[PDB]
Amino acid sequence: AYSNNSIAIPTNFTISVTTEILPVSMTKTSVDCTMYICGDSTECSNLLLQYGSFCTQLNRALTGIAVEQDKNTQEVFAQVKQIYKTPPIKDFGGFNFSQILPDPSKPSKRSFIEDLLFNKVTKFNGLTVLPPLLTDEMIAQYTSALLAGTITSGWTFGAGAALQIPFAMQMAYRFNGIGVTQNVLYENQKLIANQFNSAIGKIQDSLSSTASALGKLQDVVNQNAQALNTLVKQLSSNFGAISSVLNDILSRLDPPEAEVQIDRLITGRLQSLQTYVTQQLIRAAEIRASANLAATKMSECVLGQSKRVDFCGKGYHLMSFPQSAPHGVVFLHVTYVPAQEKNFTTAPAICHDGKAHFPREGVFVSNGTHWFVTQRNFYEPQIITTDNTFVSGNCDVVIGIVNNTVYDPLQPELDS
Amino acid sequence: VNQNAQALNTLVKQLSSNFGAISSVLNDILSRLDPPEAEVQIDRLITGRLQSLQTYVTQQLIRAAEIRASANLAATKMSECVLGQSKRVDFCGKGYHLMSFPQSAPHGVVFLHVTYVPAQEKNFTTAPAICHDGKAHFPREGVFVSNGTHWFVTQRNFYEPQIITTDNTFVSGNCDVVIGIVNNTVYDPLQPELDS
Amino acid sequence: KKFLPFQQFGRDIADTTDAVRDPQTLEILDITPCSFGGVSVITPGTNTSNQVAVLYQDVNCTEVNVFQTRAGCLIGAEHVNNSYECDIPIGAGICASYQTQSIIAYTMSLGAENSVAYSNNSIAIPTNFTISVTTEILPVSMTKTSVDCTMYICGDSTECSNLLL
Amino acid sequence: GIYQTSNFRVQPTESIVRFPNITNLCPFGEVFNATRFASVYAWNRKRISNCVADYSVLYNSASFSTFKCYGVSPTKLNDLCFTNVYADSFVIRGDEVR
Ligand SMILES: *[C@@H]1O[C@H](CO)[C@@H](O[C@@H]2O[C@H](CO)[C@@H](O)[C@H](O)[C@H]2NC(C)=O)[C@H](O)[C@H]1NC(C)=O
Ligand SMILES: *[C@@H]1O[C@H](CO)[C@@H](O[C@@H]2O[C@H](CO)[C@@H](O)[C@H](O)[C@H]2NC(C)=O)[C@H](O)[C@H]1NC(C)=O
Ligand SMILES: *[C@@H]1O[C@H](CO)[C@@H](O[C@@H]2O[C@H](CO)[C@@H](O)[C@H](O)[C@H]2NC(C)=O)[C@H](O)[C@H]1NC(C)=O
Ligand SMILES: *[C@@H]1O[C@H](CO)[C@@H](O)[C@H](O)[C@H]1NC(C)=O
Ligand SMILES: *[C@@H]1O[C@H](CO)[C@@H](O)[C@H](O)[C@H]1NC(C)=O
Ligand SMILES: *[C@@H]1O[C@H](CO)[C@@H](O)[C@H](O)[C@H]1NC(C)=O
Ligand SMILES: *[C@@H]1O[C@H](CO)[C@@H](O)[C@H](O)[C@H]1NC(C)=O
Ligand SMILES: *[C@@H]1O[C@H](CO)[C@@H](O)[C@H](O)[C@H]1NC(C)=O
Ligand SMILES: *[C@@H]1O[C@H](CO)[C@@H](O)[C@H](O)[C@H]1NC(C)=O
Ligand SMILES: *[C@@H]1O[C@H](CO)[C@@H](O)[C@H](O)[C@H]1NC(C)=O
Ligand SMILES: *[C@@H]1O[C@H](CO)[C@@H](O)[C@H](O)[C@H]1NC(C)=O
Ligand SMILES: *[C@@H]1O[C@H](CO)[C@@H](O)[C@H](O)[C@H]1NC(C)=O
Repeated sequence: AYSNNSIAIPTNFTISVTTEILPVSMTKTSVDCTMYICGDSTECSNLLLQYGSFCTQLNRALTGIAVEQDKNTQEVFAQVKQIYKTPPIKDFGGFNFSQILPDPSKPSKRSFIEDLLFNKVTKFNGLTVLPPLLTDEMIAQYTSALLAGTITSGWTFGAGAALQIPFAMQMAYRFNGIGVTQNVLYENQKLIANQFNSAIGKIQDSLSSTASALGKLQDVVNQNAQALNTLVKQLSSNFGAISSVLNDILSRLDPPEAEVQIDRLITGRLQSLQTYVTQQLIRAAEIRASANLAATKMSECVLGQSKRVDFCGKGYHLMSFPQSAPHGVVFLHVTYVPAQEKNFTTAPAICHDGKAHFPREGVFVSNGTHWFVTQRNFYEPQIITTDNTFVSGNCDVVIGIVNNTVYDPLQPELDS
Repeated sequence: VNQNAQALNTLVKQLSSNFGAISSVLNDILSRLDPPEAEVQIDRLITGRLQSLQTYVTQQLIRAAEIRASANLAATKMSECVLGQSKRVDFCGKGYHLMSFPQSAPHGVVFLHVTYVPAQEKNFTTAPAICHDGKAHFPREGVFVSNGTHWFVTQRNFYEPQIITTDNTFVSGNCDVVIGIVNNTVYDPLQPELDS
Repeated sequence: KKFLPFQQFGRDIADTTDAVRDPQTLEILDITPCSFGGVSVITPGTNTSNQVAVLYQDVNCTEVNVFQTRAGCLIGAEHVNNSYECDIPIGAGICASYQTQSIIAYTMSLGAENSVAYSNNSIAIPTNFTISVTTEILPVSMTKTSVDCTMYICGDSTECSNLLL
Repeated sequence: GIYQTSNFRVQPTESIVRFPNITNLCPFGEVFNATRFASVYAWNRKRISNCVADYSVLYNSASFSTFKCYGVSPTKLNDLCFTNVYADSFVIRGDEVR
């Protein structure tokens, strides 16, 4: 409903908690190539070492990935010098930070939300899986620290030491950071905590009802497992040899001529490792790109307040809370969304004593008879004054200027 | 630089492998054998070598995308950090960003980020608002604090207190709606200025 | 396993035989392949010591001054009840270092705890600052290599070159 | 650092071999020294079963002008075990053995 006289302004507002899921590392596979290609044959190994360095190169390549999956899980989570901890008294201005803070009752110090996530996500051929350097109990302590610092000290623990501040005063700096004035918190602080504690409830209802959101983590585990299972199945394939089983050929043929059969399998299997390692190197760069996006969100969104539009869900960003997940991270972004809005009238400038006035913050509106100046992102109509406005030019210069009377409180104070 | 050195050190050494042939040297086979078998030796060396290049070139193609993702990050820093100032927390060192100075390096770039870090700090009592006439006052910039005997308004990121005034505080509503509000005198400059 | 009377053996997805019937007794046997794993050597620099510890990956401390890590049976490193920054990573929270000398192994520290002096009525404000400079390094380019595929495979050889075409 | 250097592998402690514990010698002589061989257009064939098959007896025999393996090698025949053996039989000119 666009026109050159009309504006809509939010008269109400909704806090929304969103959820964003990123994968951060793969299953750290390694293989003994020689045991894959020619396991339990000194003669196959003698044939394979005519092909030289490929076995060593593939071992270096898969190791190069596994040593990076430790680095990704470190750079996303290990963004803090100290394991900050919350007080025993939950004096957070009315916010229930009990569902996302640690649960002290369980064997691993994970939250109520994290325990949903770990239950929404689901051998001898020289193949192996290496353990991650950080256990989920260590990741749950890093998310404990990052979250405990966020609640008790805002962004200030990103910059230096944690500077404590009351939670509804951190949230006043947050609101002020989106052009919505500190009093819009305090005039509604119980409503903001109601909307927030209710939205954290909707998150549990969503995550508990269905796994379907966690496709971004599950697709990674599924792709890792299908590529491993294909590397295993290709041991059974013939490649044009008289059996695929190396031990059949080692029973049935004498060395002078068995070597012409076995070369088929060595070449066939080696192409089936170079295929897997190539898939995993392209994949590990896909997961590297996501671990670097995750490290960039944890730096800018959690450890800060971002101004980057739609970078931390929809709405104007207040703060976000990290939660761990199996091979990934989950952000709960908390956003101010303008709700109820109506359109009336507006003007670019007003005229007083032939000079023209512009708002120091906010924008002029008329309710249909009178004129006010309101902060732009939430309806709060002030009397138009020489305190709420500043001056430039004269009435003849501006397109669309309106007629209005400005109140200066110095007039009554001199006149009295 | 080491990953590219290892890459060619292997690409060179893969010439010395037989891949199933009688010798690693192409001129030995062509000194030793006629076309009825020399071509059936040499097809082994091609099937080996050519797969050794399609391996190396794959590693360079994948690698170059890992370097391009750091050249694009470096160009995004030289855009936003050097030619500007960045509000993106911990993107340009630990701390608040002031400026950064770029330096060249062998196959690289180095940034000297200058950051403001809070280092010494005092605890203060605080309240979200103050009451005067039963009308409620809020900071325009900064935050209210008390030493315990007096109330001051001060900028959030460096302690520099000021006596609380109508020039430093805005008003909305009344003192019943705010939670944890306190009573204190607000200085109005205009009363001394009218009475003088 | 509940083998049916006609089954001479059973097999896994890899076509590897998991179980068999014996030709000289009416018995069905499971087959488990032999315990194996990576031998990883944990070392300081040879400038500083020739001592090493060895991690036999995924074996239970049996088949090889021994400690079980979840990564494997760790031989030659002293377990410590204190925790420190990581130095050499081992896996599943275990890290090792060369300290007063021998190799020690420990669950790694995340850094000091620092519980926050929070209350609904108190704030910390910086009275003073340090301006701090930090270096940050990024690679930008590789060496611009090129390779003559023809010369790499068939150097000086028309014989080869005719086979590569 | 930590370096992956080799692979540890438990070796076999003992060696076991098992076959169906019996003793009948196979009917190879009834084929290779038969009183009569068939015409090739109506080639004969015997199924060899339920027996220990010593192939060394045949492989060493100078009476064979050719003895030529394709799916196995001759010295391996005594190591191998079978579900069925079929010996097809006929008489051709010595040139057409190729
Ligand atoms: C925050 O909200 C949770 C509910 O989401 C509260 O936990 C419940 O506490 C009641 C008793 O007061 C129990 O009957 C429920 O079974 C609890 N819920 C669950 C899912 O365990 C929690 O006490 C609230 N905390 C604060 C500080 O208000
Ligand atoms: C807004 O009000 C001003 C008066 O404050 C109007 O200005 C007058 O316009 C008439 C002609 O229409 C002149 O004769 C007067 O001398 C003007 N007075 C002044 C003080 O300028 C102005 O025209 C009105 N504009 C609209 C859009 O209604
Ligand atoms: C809080 O700060 C005020 C000053 O802003 C301190 O009061 C002053 O104390 C000095 C030293 O005795 C006197 O010379 C000033 O005249 C006092 N000023 C006022 C306005 O009284 C006060 O003592 C400080 N409180 C605490 C607990 O340190
Ligand atoms: C502004 O929105 C209201 C609905 O709230 C609608 O009735 C009105 O026509 C709109 N105005 C314009 C100019 O489109
Ligand atoms: C905003 O609207 C909601 C209904 O969605 C209501 O519960 C809340 O009290 C309203 N807030 C204000 C400040 O009017
Ligand atoms: C803030 O007060 C607490 C009280 O327990 C104290 O331990 C802490 O060191 C104080 N902070 C500073 C910066 O002095
Ligand atoms: C702060 O918390 C205490 C309880 O420790 C309570 O008595 C006091 O009224 C609260 N003040 C505010 C402003 O919330
Ligand atoms: C193997 O020998 C034992 C002992 O004589 C006999 O009971 C068993 O049936 C034999 N097995 C076979 C398959 O002949
Ligand atoms: C090892 O390095 C130290 C420097 O930390 C040096 O002083 C010492 O001489 C070096 N030793 C050897 C054998 O290189
Ligand atoms: C191997 O370790 C497991 C650990 O759960 C233990 O239960 C088992 O008894 C151990 N076996 C031996 C032979 O030490
Ligand atoms: C570590 O300390 C505990 C006591 O808390 C003791 O029982 C244990 O034996 C000690 N372990 C070592 C390796 O010194
Ligand atoms: C057939 O008889 C000859 C002796 O005349 C003997 O040497 C040969 O081994 C016999 N062949 C077989 C298959 O037993």
